[PDB]
Amino acid sequence: MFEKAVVFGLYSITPVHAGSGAELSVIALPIQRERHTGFPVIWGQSLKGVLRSRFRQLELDEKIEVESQKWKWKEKTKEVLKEKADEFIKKVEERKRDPLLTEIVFGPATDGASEHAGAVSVGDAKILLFPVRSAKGVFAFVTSPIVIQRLKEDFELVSEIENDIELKQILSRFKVELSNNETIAGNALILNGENKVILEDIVLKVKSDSNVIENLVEVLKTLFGDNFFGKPIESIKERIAIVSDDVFKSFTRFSTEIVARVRIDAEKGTVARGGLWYEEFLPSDTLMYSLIAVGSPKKENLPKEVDNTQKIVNVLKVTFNNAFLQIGGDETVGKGFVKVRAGVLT
Amino acid sequence: GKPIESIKERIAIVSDDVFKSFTRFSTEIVARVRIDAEKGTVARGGLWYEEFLPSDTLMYSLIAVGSPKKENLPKEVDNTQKIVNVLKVTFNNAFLQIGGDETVGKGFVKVRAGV
Amino acid sequence: FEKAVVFGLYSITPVHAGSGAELSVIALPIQRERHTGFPVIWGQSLKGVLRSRFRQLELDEKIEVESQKWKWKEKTKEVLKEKADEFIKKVEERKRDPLLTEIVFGPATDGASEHAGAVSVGDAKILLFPVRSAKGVFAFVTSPIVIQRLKEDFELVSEIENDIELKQILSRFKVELSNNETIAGNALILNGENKVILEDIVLKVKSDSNVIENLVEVLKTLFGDNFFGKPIESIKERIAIVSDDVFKSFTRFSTEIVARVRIDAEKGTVARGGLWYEEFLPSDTLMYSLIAVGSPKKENLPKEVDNTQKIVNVLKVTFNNAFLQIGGDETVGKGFVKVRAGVL
Amino acid sequence: FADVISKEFLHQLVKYEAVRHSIDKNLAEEFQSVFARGHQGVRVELEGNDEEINKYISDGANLETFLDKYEKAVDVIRKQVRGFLNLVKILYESIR
Amino acid sequence: ESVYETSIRLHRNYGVPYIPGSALKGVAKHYAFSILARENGDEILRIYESVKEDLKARIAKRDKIKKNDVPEDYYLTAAVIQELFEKKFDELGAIRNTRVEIGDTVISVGDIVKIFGTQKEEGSVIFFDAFPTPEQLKDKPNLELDIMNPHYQPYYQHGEPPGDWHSPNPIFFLTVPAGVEFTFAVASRDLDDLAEKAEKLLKEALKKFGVGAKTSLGYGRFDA
Amino acid sequence: MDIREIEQERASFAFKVVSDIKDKYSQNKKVQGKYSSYAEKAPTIILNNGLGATLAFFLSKLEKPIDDVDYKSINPESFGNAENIAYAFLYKHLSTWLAEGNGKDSAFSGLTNGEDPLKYIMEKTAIDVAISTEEALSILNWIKKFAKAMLEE
Amino acid sequence: DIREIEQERASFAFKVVSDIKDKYSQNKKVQGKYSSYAEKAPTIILNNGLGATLAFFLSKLEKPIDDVDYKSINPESFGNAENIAYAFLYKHLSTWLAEGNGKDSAFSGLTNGEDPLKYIMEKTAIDVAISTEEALSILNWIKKFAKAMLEEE
RNA sequence: GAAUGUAGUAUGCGGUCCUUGCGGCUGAGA
Repeated sequence: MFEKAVVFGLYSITPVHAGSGAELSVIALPIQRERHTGFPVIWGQSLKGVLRSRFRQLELDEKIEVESQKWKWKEKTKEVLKEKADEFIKKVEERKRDPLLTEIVFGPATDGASEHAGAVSVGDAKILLFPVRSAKGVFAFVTSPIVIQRLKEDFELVSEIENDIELKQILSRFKVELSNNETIAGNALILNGENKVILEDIVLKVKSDSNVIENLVEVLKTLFGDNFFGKPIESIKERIAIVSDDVFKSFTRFSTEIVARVRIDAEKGTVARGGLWYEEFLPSDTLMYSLIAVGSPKKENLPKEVDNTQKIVNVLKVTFNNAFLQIGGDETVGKGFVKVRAGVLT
Repeated sequence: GKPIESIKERIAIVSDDVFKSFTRFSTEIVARVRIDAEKGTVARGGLWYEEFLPSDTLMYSLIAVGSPKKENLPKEVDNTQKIVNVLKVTFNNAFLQIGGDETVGKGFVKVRAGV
Repeated sequence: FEKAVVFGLYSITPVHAGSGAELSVIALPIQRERHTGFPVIWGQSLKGVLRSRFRQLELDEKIEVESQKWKWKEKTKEVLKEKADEFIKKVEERKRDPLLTEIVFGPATDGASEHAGAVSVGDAKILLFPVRSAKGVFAFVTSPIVIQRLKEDFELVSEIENDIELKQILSRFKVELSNNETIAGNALILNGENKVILEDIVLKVKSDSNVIENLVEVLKTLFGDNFFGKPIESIKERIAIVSDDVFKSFTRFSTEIVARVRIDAEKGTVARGGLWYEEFLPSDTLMYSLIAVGSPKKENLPKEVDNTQKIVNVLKVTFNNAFLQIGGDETVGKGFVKVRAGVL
Repeated sequence: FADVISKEFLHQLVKYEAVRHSIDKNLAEEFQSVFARGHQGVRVELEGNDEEINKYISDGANLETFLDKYEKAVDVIRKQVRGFLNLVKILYESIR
Repeated sequence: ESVYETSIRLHRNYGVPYIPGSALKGVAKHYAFSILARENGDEILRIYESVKEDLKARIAKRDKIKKNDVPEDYYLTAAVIQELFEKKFDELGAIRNTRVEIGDTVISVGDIVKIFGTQKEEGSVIFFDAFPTPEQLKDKPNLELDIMNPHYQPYYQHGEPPGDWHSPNPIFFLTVPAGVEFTFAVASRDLDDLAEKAEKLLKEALKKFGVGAKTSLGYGRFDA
Repeated sequence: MDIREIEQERASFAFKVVSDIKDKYSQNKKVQGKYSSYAEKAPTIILNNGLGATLAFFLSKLEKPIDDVDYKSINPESFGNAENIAYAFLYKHLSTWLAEGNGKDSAFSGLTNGEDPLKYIMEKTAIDVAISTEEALSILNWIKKFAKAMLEE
Repeated sequence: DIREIEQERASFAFKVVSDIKDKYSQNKKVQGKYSSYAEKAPTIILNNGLGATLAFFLSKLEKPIDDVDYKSINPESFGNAENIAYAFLYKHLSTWLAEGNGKDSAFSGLTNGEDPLKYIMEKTAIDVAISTEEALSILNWIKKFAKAMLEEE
């Protein structure tokens, strides 16, 4: 039922707080995590909610370029609906319905829920590269074979959807095993004359193998090009460390930011009674990848420029490549901004 | 899509009460809410919690097959052995969606028919 | 997110951006990014002082909107005559924030769910770190990571403002310095030697004129021709760019460590355990933070604040060339900065 | 918490939740009082063929003291609180 | 704690001597305490016999036994005044009517506690640091040396008898010379009258009490 | 040996210790408020620094020499100031929960198997320290809830 | 299995503080001076650098520089209590920065081949900054354990 | 016997307030 799949790289430029209100814990406000592994995660319902909100805003403001041409939803509504189009745009003008392309791609409004569904199925954003502080260098981008196995298993989903062959051959040579006291890291972190690297508060002996990091690096180039979210990818290859699954789990659990927010009584000038609460934030420069699966638009009476999924894919790629979103909500305090870079596989 | 040997090291058989308790409480309960763009806050009463089966959950279902009703069927689907091979081949290594959260990336399951 | 304003913070006095969530060797640390260690001021703390300062100006009727005084009592009365006195009583008893503050920053904690604020105060990142030097007493130090993060900030405002012309100002910066190398002006390099001394290290000088000039131009565009009290050209020769880890070492070591005691009059000496250490951001440090402005979501807005542009100019005209208090130790003359409101 | 709660800290836990989720102290105290009074009368279905406990609940008597004498009071109180919250959820859905 | 076994408040950027605002606030508070004790010693002791007895017991526990030594002197008066201003600020409402003469104007106890703030209310006066005016930094030196010559150091430390032995070991500490001009500034937050009262009290404190080290030897004294 | 029985043991133990502190130090509200604030602050210290770091930090606020690290030998009533009493009581509760649970009779008998949790951090592996960290965070959450419920400041 | 460096830090600090407490239990002055020196050392390191602190420790020891091998120092061979405390502090710091908690331990030591004073003498500033962080951390642990279990003055 | 769709745990909140790096020491001995 799905013909094309487009990946969605996410690079946090500010701390990200995806709130998880379904937690029976009063110590802090935690970010949602995969319960069975503890890895940080952003649910598709949250990710789709910010995608649909951003896409609707662009269509309302007439900024989406379709087939290298501007899109006019108002004019297209007359071409699509003809009769009762003026009645329909009143609902959108009253914020009761969403513009045409938004309803085609993500789905109709709550009132018109039973009319049809959307064209895309926003996946779940999972961890790919975690930033932890290191003794040598400012910090390091960390991953693990479990994350790598998850990424390779994700390409099987795309390969099966598009009936491709080279997609599953991308990581077919990835057989990386790591002891608890071993790691594979670049030369920007290795302590001089020791073959050791100190991530956070752990000393890890450096393994002697360069193919694992090299093939991993070029995989990101396939999905994100050479421009690694504004910086050359070779500049960050030297600071990528591969740690064991258990060691990576410790980094995900405890190295996330914890901030002690507070409110102060204006009259007294000190902290108000009972006004003290702490939150947990995903660290900045955290790389997460989603997987958007898009099928044919269920709703009929649609313009030729959005005929098939391939036509729909180019709309998402153009309007979202190298774009900044706000996932999770702490917007008023400048938290949640993330760079987004889409792109289909080979 | 994973090596079989990498799985053999991660089975943990527990007691029935422990296993029963885990399935009740170790599943992901996801809070959900709808936001109105008019104010930017949440809408009153638009808050609820839904529970999801965790990923990496190996389910299994027995598929019972019988000889189809004789209604001048094609020559390739006469007996049961032919009507099971088509089902197994067309569904092995498939990827279909279950449940009512397809649009938010929930439901995709990899199927492995027993050959 | 229609328009974004960049706020520049320059510490006249040491700033103790309190963290209060950790313990260290030198007690009372400052809030820093965990994975990097660079000193930052989180948006929530920075927003609070801005909101608090805004309240006093409005409550004392000092805000100049469109070059006109803002009489909030009549403005609220005209806008909300249905409950003009009811709302006034709420802010008279300090249970609610005044009219303008709720529009700009957001409603008070009492009316949390009425709407959302029109301002997204970003975190304040380190831009220039003053580091002691042999010649050129203290050098403004920057790192490739900082400018790279600054470049992404310019990309964000460019996307918000839909102005590509501002997205290529610093795009011509790409430097790969080793630990022992640096890019510094002539005022820091020792005479007759291609080496510099930055408070603990001897760094060989790497020669490339455009890198400092590009950065110097960026600040000139960002904060005008007055660098918080001195011409930029007077400080262009004092800027030094050091390696990534060298900058990290400086911020983790060169921060002010102040010893404070409590003297009990009974004895005349330091009390039993009445001494503690407080970590401060060094004086003459530069920190920037974008102030994103969205559409004001309050119902029945006045015509003077209806759109984001009218909000932006009010914010600039009220938070430029002003002095604020950041962090604790307010009464002992600490945490005072001079703020500059700049637009790309 | 209804699964893991006991009669000793019933009042303290309820008071904490009320003062946390209320608007002021008087509303929290009223919620604590009404929850404490109402949740006493709730019929329970134990695994054993026990109707005496329901008979004690049906009137309002030394059942509270009898609960201390009773050998499975923890299950009784847990079922009581869970049923009271279930019925109040029904009522809240009905009004809303 | 420096390698030289001594130090001096030098600015991290320009290396000039300065007086931190915390020191100014502390010396102002302690001079207010001393003036209050001298002016109304026994009165507040009568008003606050309970806390003074508690303080005497605390001193008794710390200092050997001294069960009822507790000399009711200016030291204990200052101690109980500080305890009132630090942990029992609420009890100061009774004595808020009292006024103490500083310079020419009078200052209430409530005014003082509002100036310096408490554990539950922030102070209403900002105490800025003091810096030397740069005009004189070129003509006369802003830094100079001083001498510490501790004869009979073993007598003071190891308990040896005094007399004409224990050859002294001298060490030196840096200090700004006399006559150096400084600039002070205090800013209020609610009432400017509070700012001017704090300015007068701080001026008197620097005139009489003095700030910095060796305040008991005449060091750190200022004049108009 | 399910989750809910562990939660029952946590609730019972936290209520017991908070009630003991409330009854023993009912008159002085300063120590009660200090204990409540220290409890509400403790788990975040553990998250930011670690169980060993916060355990040592608690041990450093005793204003009296300690012969050897041991929670049983502590006696918070000896100290005079409310701060030291509160720190000693919090450390004693944390260590006794991590070393004995709710007693040997209860279902949960602790993790360190009678050893001082500081010693357990000292000589055990990182995985065990992480598990003890999670247990300490959970018990501290329960203690904070009960202290906010009962203790007055 | 892996062991966090914080565990090695705590183990080393407890070992050295317990060793000085047991060896000089009668010497109250030695314990008090060592506690004061341990609490004052990190500030000196921050103000003047690690190498200056290490040399200043030897200045009071009256031993000359450039012959500084910590293995060749008998800290008990000094008559004065201040000299004893300074020798103990210098030996502990140098041992941590040169060997860590032992070769078999998780932390094998930063310098690992010579005395940390010589390391600061003839090595780049990034390595001395790493050593300064390590020294500050171990000094914090030692100060905590000394303030807890060692008699003050 | 056969015969889901639509949905951002978000909105508002300053790790602040109170704390003198103080205490003691002959640039002197012939």
